[PDB]
Amino acid sequence: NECLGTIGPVTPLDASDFALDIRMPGVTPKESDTYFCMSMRLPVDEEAFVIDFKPRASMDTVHHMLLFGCNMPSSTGSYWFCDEGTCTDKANILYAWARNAPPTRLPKGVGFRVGGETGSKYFVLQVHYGDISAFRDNHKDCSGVSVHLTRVPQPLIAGMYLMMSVDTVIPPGEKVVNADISCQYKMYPMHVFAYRVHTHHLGKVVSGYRVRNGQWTLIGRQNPQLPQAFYPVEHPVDVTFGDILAARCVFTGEGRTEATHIGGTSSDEMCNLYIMYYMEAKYALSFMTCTKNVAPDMFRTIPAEANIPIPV
Repeated sequence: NECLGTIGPVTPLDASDFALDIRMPGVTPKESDTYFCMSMRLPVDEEAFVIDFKPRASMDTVHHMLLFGCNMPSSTGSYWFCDEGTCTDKANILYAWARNAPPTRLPKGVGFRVGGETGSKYFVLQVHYGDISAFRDNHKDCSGVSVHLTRVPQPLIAGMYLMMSVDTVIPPGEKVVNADISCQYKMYPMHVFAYRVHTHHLGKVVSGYRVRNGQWTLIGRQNPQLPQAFYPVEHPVDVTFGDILAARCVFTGEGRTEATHIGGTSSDEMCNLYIMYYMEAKYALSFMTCTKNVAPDMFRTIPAEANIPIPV
């Protein structure tokens, strides 16, 4: 309503569905590269399924938008700067939009489970504004995302497998440092349909693989300095009990003056790989994580592909 929109925060869509319009409350970025966050509580207490998204991004300023599910947003204000945090509990990523990135429309019969016993009670929207022009000091923006929710159970439930490196340091000036992550998979099958990579400025490339009986199958690989949206996996990759998930983040220590710790508690660097999957609903869970390298020896046999740069 802060930009004269008539659409309420909740619109029923027929018997069992509703749309949630999650939009900035008329914010004003005053400096380039500004991340704003806001929260939106789920109007239902029982479980519901997020089945579609529609981005409502302003023409020019907005570069990137992320949507998370969590139970405790970092603030109770109408908005906040995301540098304060997104959620104080675990922020579960559900959606990314980057201008000019490939979209990732959820496959048919797939939804994220929210609400209920296990599910997230809030969405948190992050909106990244890039360079802003002079003379926009009193402009109000209501960028965001509309979310389609249904109470109809979906046969396939979407989730996120988060791979993160926390054991590796980049010594200053070392041209190439690899951070390797690996975990055994021990659940019912997941089918990986998209992925997103995240590092700070020293990242060169991030790759994730499923390894089964010694064979490596690419899930995805990208340069983390490109827009951190979800890139679609052209052919979804099935990951099953007894497979290993393996990732390698390639970094540089060039230009650095001190050691740079990857995944440190006061970061400086990170390597995160977000693997968006679906699972058959009655066996599904909504998130899984790997924060170690259980099979470091395996990375001697890694495909040469994983070391090839994906420039600029």
